[PDB]
Amino acid sequence: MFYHISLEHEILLHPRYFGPNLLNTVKQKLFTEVEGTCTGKYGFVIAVTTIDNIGAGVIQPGRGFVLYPVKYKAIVFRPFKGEVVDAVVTQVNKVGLFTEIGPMSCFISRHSIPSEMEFDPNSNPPCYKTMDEDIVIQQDDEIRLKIVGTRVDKNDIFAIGSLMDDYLGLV
Amino acid sequence: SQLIFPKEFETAETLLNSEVHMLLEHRKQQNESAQELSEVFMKTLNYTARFSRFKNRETIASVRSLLLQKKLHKFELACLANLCPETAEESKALIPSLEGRFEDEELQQILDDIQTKR
Amino acid sequence: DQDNEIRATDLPERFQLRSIPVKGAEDDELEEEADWIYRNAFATPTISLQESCKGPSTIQKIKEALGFMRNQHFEVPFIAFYRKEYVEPELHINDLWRVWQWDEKWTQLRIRKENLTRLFEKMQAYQYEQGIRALDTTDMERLKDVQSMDELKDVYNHFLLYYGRDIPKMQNLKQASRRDMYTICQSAGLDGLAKKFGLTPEQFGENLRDSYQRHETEQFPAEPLELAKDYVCSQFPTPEAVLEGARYMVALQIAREPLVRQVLRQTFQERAKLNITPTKKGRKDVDEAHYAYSFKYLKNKPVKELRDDQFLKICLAEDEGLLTTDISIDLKQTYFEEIKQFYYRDEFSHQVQEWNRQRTMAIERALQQFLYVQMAKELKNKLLAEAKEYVIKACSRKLYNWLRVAPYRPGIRVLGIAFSHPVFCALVNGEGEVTDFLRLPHFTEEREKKAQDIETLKKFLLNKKPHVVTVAGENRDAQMLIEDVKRIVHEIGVELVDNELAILYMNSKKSEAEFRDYPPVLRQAVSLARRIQDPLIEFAQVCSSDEDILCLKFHPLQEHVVKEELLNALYCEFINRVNEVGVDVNRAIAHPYSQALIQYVCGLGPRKGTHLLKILKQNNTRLESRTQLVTMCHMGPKVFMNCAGFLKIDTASIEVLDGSRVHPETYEWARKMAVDALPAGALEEILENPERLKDLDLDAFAEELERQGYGDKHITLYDIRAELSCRYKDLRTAYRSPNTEEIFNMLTKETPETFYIGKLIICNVTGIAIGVKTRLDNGVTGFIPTKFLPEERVKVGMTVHCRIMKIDIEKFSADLTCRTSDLMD
Repeated sequence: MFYHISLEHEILLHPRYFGPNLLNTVKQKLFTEVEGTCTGKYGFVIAVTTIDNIGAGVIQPGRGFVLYPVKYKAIVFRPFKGEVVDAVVTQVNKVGLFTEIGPMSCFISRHSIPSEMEFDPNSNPPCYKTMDEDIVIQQDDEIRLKIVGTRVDKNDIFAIGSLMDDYLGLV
Repeated sequence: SQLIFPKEFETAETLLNSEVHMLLEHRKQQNESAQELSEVFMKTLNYTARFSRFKNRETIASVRSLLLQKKLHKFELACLANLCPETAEESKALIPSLEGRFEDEELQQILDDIQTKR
Repeated sequence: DQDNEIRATDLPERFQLRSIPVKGAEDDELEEEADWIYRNAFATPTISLQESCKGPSTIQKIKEALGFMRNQHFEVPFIAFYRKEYVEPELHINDLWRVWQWDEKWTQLRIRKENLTRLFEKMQAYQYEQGIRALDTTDMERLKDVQSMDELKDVYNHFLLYYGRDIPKMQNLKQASRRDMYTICQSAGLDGLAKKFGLTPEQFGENLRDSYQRHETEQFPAEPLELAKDYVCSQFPTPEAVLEGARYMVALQIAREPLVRQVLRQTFQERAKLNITPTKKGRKDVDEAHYAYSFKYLKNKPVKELRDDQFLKICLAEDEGLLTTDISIDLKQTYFEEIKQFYYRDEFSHQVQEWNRQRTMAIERALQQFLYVQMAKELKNKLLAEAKEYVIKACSRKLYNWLRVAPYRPGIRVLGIAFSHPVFCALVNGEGEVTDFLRLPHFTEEREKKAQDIETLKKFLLNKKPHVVTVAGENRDAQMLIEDVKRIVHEIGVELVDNELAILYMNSKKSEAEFRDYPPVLRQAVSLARRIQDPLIEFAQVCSSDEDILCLKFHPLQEHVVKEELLNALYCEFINRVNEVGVDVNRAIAHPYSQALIQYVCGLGPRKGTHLLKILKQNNTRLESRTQLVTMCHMGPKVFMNCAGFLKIDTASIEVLDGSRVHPETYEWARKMAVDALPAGALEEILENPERLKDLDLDAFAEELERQGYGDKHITLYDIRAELSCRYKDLRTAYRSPNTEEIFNMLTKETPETFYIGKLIICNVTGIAIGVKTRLDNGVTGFIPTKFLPEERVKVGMTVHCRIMKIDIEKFSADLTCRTSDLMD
């Protein structure tokens, strides 16, 4: 889930911004460069909470750019494997459920559900219902699930989910 | 989870999905008072507004305080306080590494404190 | 193999390929289908202004129609063309397709009601076995009374609000706690205090539907705060806390009362308004070229005031992020006031006043927090669905018009000209199998090599004899390339046939398998010749895949409508036209070019057609009779009775009636008809001559068929008479030639809306030969008037912002102004 871990970045600031407000430009380029990057080492990064210190800016020999080492506290979403997390289902397929845990898109296989529940076509809330419609999961349903396998694409991060544990159902 | 998978996140503060919401909305009302926000940040804000089971900051502070006197692992204070199991049983069915750690008696009491604070 | 199952059974193929399984009716379910389908699909005021290009008795028609589709399993064509009496006048073939579509919706609604009736039953049982909420028979009454699938959602939500939190029912994996704190307040038992408000939700719903105090508020002889002390607990310490919890309960119980939600739904349907504002991105990106200009701001636009596809565009803008929209019932006398008056006691005592204050603020929370949001979203979904249906109807009309054109009016030999600058040409057979291919690279000195190209044009026209030359309108170049051939005719007609379908044929992998060596524009010319030869055959051939048929352009917004529904509409248009024309199968058994037609015959489809053609290739024989089909091809009586009346057989290959729009089952009557022209001798009597159309006494045959045969065959007899008169008379409109507007639109690749008068446009000034002469990127001529005119003021060679003052469709005039007085306002 949502962590708060201090981490690092290196802002290569171009000599245009060497005026009275270069540190503000360092902060703005940190906000532009960091937020949204789905690094697999440190999960999603959502917002930069604070900037600890803007380090000593080393001038790159022959390049003009100044490398600024920035340490910063940022809200971080890294959903570890074996976790029970509250998704939001966005669409339903024959192969399973495509959900949104937030920043992450998630998958549930057709056998990763309890076997009592079956796909329902020709209804404009297309859904996985039980035979007696005891629990039905259409669009926009706050279902819990268990993320079992997390895998990294270095552009976005997707994990896979199952629902074979107590309570892992609609809320 | 039960055993931790990485080596670096254990000495990292864990946040609830309601601390995150109040931190993320703070960033917005900073921003339009001041560029456009990220897609990931905005849609994560929508997700954590969907599951904001504590709409007021002092409620989250009190929940974190209560779970802090309970003395359980810092991973567990956010996979309970925002998962809001209703039955001690529900809660432990959820945290495979919480069963055996804590006796049954305090489980209903703390859990009912969470469902009280919502 | 499911393919084998489809190939084997005797149902219509599209019946077996339907998502819902096909099942019969019992003339009571069938009457319910007829009446519900009529009320929901044929007489229901669309909220939007929906124009297009019936009656109460239609119910019987629908009744009759449904019978076929469900009982004798007659597909929509077989019903539409033959059993016309049971459905006509009102039910057109498109209305029969609509009846089919709404049948699949009624079936879903019964399935869900059935299961849910079942559920309410079990829940009632559990309740019995078990302050208290009773599953009275009124609940089952409403559940049975459910008509729409919106009501069936209200009833379900109602049942979930009260009795939902009962998992042990399946006992005779637990429920996750619901997000609403109504569950908490019910755990704290505030529902009793919720009951201590005057009305129960159902009585307020009755008040709403009757618009007066049919039921009366039940005041309680005490102070609400004094009742609050009885209920204060750890969960709700303050008396204000239990007060507000009870208010929340009253609000949520009013919201999920099907009577209340139903009446408020109807109010939104009648009186709801759309207010639009732009976001900051929409405050910048929105211009006059953007589709959002007409509605970037809006106020108090009633939802009934919208037009063909306005709401689809509004939702598109909102999805992109340009617009923030809201649908509200009150104007910007609010509808809440009626609600408050209905939920009010007029006694002026402080106690009654305070109880009424609590009641009205609770019902305010009901109306705002719960009801406005859900009903506005539902109305938005309905309007969006209406707009998507409008767009799909527009695409259907486009396919109709493109498919409603007759082959030829001079086997037809046609040469096709497709200019890309290497021009090519291909000559079509009398049956479509290309004879030859040839290259005529016309280019604009070399203005004498173009004369040489004209010379070889004349020589090849003298060698091969095409009845028509066809030029693919692709640029404005063909606006005069028609001149480059029409006089060569003097040494046979010229037609400008469009080539978008030809472009798809070019990029068609299937056509690439057909033509490995033929260069792109050569395959394009092939397809142009095939289209002008017969449009339906080529459309069926190239548009036999989802991506292929979808890559054409019927509407700008066609990417934003449900793809499956668009496919269904285009495919039903294909099936309509194919069955109207008919399919000559024994020609397709050798020519693959016609094979893609067969799948569009009723009963038959993508599987039965391939199996049929392969089986005929097993015998390696020719289908001379449909009796031969049923016997040798071993086709079941139902699929035979469907696809017989449409599978053409060439008589010159033996019952001649196999080449006519006369079903085998009605062969005998046809013979008797010819018999009364005075069988085997009569095979040619009217075939040779329509000697006396007044010989046949229509009414006498009709009444005779009523008395000894099967009644009401009047229009059938008329059809058989018209068919024996002329066999397989194509009703496709005779091929005209494109009007100036059509030619303008194809060559310019632009539409009367995109030819907006007032449009700020790009342009290119090439040369002046008086006023300034420029060219658009489309290649049209734009005349900057002398009245708005000096070489220095407007230079030559560059591009400049310009506004279209006047346009023309035959002159290709694109008059500019370029004056900054015009570029604003």
